[PDB]
Amino acid sequence: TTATLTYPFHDWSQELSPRYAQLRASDAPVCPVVSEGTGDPLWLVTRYATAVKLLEDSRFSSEAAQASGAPRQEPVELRAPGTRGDAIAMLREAGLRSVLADGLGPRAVRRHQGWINDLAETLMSELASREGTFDLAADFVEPLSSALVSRTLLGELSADERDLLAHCADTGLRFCGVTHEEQVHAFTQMHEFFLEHARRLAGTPGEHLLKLIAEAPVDQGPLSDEALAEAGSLLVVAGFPTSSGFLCGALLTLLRHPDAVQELHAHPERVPSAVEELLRYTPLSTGSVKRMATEDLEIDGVRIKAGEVVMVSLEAVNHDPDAFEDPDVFRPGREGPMHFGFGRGRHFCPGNRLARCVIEATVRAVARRPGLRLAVAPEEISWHEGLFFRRPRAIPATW
Ligand code: HEM
Ligand SMILES: O=C1N[C@@H](Cc2c[nH]c3ccccc23)C(=O)N2CCC[C@@H]12
Ligand SMILES: O=C1N[C@@H](Cc2c[nH]c3ccccc23)C(=O)N2CCC[C@@H]12
Repeated sequence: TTATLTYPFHDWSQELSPRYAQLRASDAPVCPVVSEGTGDPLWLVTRYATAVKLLEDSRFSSEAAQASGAPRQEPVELRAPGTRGDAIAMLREAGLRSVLADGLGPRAVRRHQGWINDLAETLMSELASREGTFDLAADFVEPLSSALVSRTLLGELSADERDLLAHCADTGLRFCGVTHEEQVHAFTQMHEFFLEHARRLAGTPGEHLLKLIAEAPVDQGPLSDEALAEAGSLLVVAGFPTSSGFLCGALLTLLRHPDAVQELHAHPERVPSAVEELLRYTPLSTGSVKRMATEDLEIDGVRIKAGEVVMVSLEAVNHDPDAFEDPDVFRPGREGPMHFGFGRGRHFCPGNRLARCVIEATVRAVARRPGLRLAVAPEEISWHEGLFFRRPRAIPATW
């Protein structure tokens, strides 16, 4: 341990590291840190106003910060050895410029919102018939996110396939708790799974994104097997632990705020505003979005050299009191500036409409059912240690 902070801050539960607020209030708008996993130098931004400037500046490149050899917070590269790890660009190069936005945008959500809301209701109606303590993680979030992944993303996976992909995601998308080789092997297993099965999965009936990608028109040649497999890996890493982690976290927020839930029960028209406040208030990533300077530049007076990587903690910015009065209060009626739960600028979450859809269905399922409560104190919830995307092991609950 030295005088420069190592990153990340080990805040694996919903309790955000106090270090973020300390850095926000310091005199440095951009703070040098060192990656615990690699020893690489990095910059860290925690103020909302600085983050807006960073994430809207085209001279900072997200893709450059994903390339092999970039200074990085993650201990192992987020790609199988020998692969590009460049899924969005490979789809763009094949001529599939829009298929991601097409399969996740408003028209796609209109196709899926019915069964998603019906399934949220079916799952919660089943819990309403249960005795004693039930687990919202295993018996609500798991089946709902599994259906999302199968029906909207990958196709009809078997339970063995789903468990394999979920294990790969949890093992690879981690700062600690597993060996280096275990993490590299997780990325290899996932890629080889999609080299073997992506064509078959894209051919199963439905409208899942993997099928849309495999069946889409292309400029020049047919989409390569490597590219389709890279698409499968992207959909897993971007859609699976994010959705499962966020839905678990959002449930915990709701259970810890019964007054807010009672309000949503009385005023269902307020549910969309509650979804937005959950995206601000509920922490998800334990790391940061990041961008590489493509040329020497200045941000809030701090000189960044070409090739250096600047991180923004979305959690830190979402809890910035310069942007959100009483930032650590869950306040669905809040009328603050735009939150950072989906990022900002060019790379704003392309799945944001689908995520909002599933979050809303979950909030409505809870709000319609008075009496749901956490069965244990929030400090007794057990958290998976080191995941990029926070997730509790279980959410014990009763009526
Ligand atoms: C509540 C759930 C989710 C949250 C909170 C979330 C959040 C985010 C955020 C903050 C980013 C920006 C990363 C950056 O700026 O570097 C992002 C990007 C992305 N998200 Fe979402 N996401 C969620 C669900 C999903 C789902 C279900 C999909 C389905 C495919 C998805 C697909 C993507 C992709 C492909 C990107 C990368 C965009 C790029 O790098 O240009 N996300 N997400
Ligand atoms: O599409 C990308 N975008 C960014 C951010 C990101 C979005 N979702 C992620 C999930 C895990 C890690 C990073 C991200 C990224 O770092 N990428 C590495 C793997 C996917 C690729
Ligand atoms: O934890 C991470 N977060 C994403 C960005 C992100 C922040 N919040 C998110 C929410 C959903 C998806 C991506 C993000 C990322 O780029 N990473 C590189 C290595 C660690 C990993």
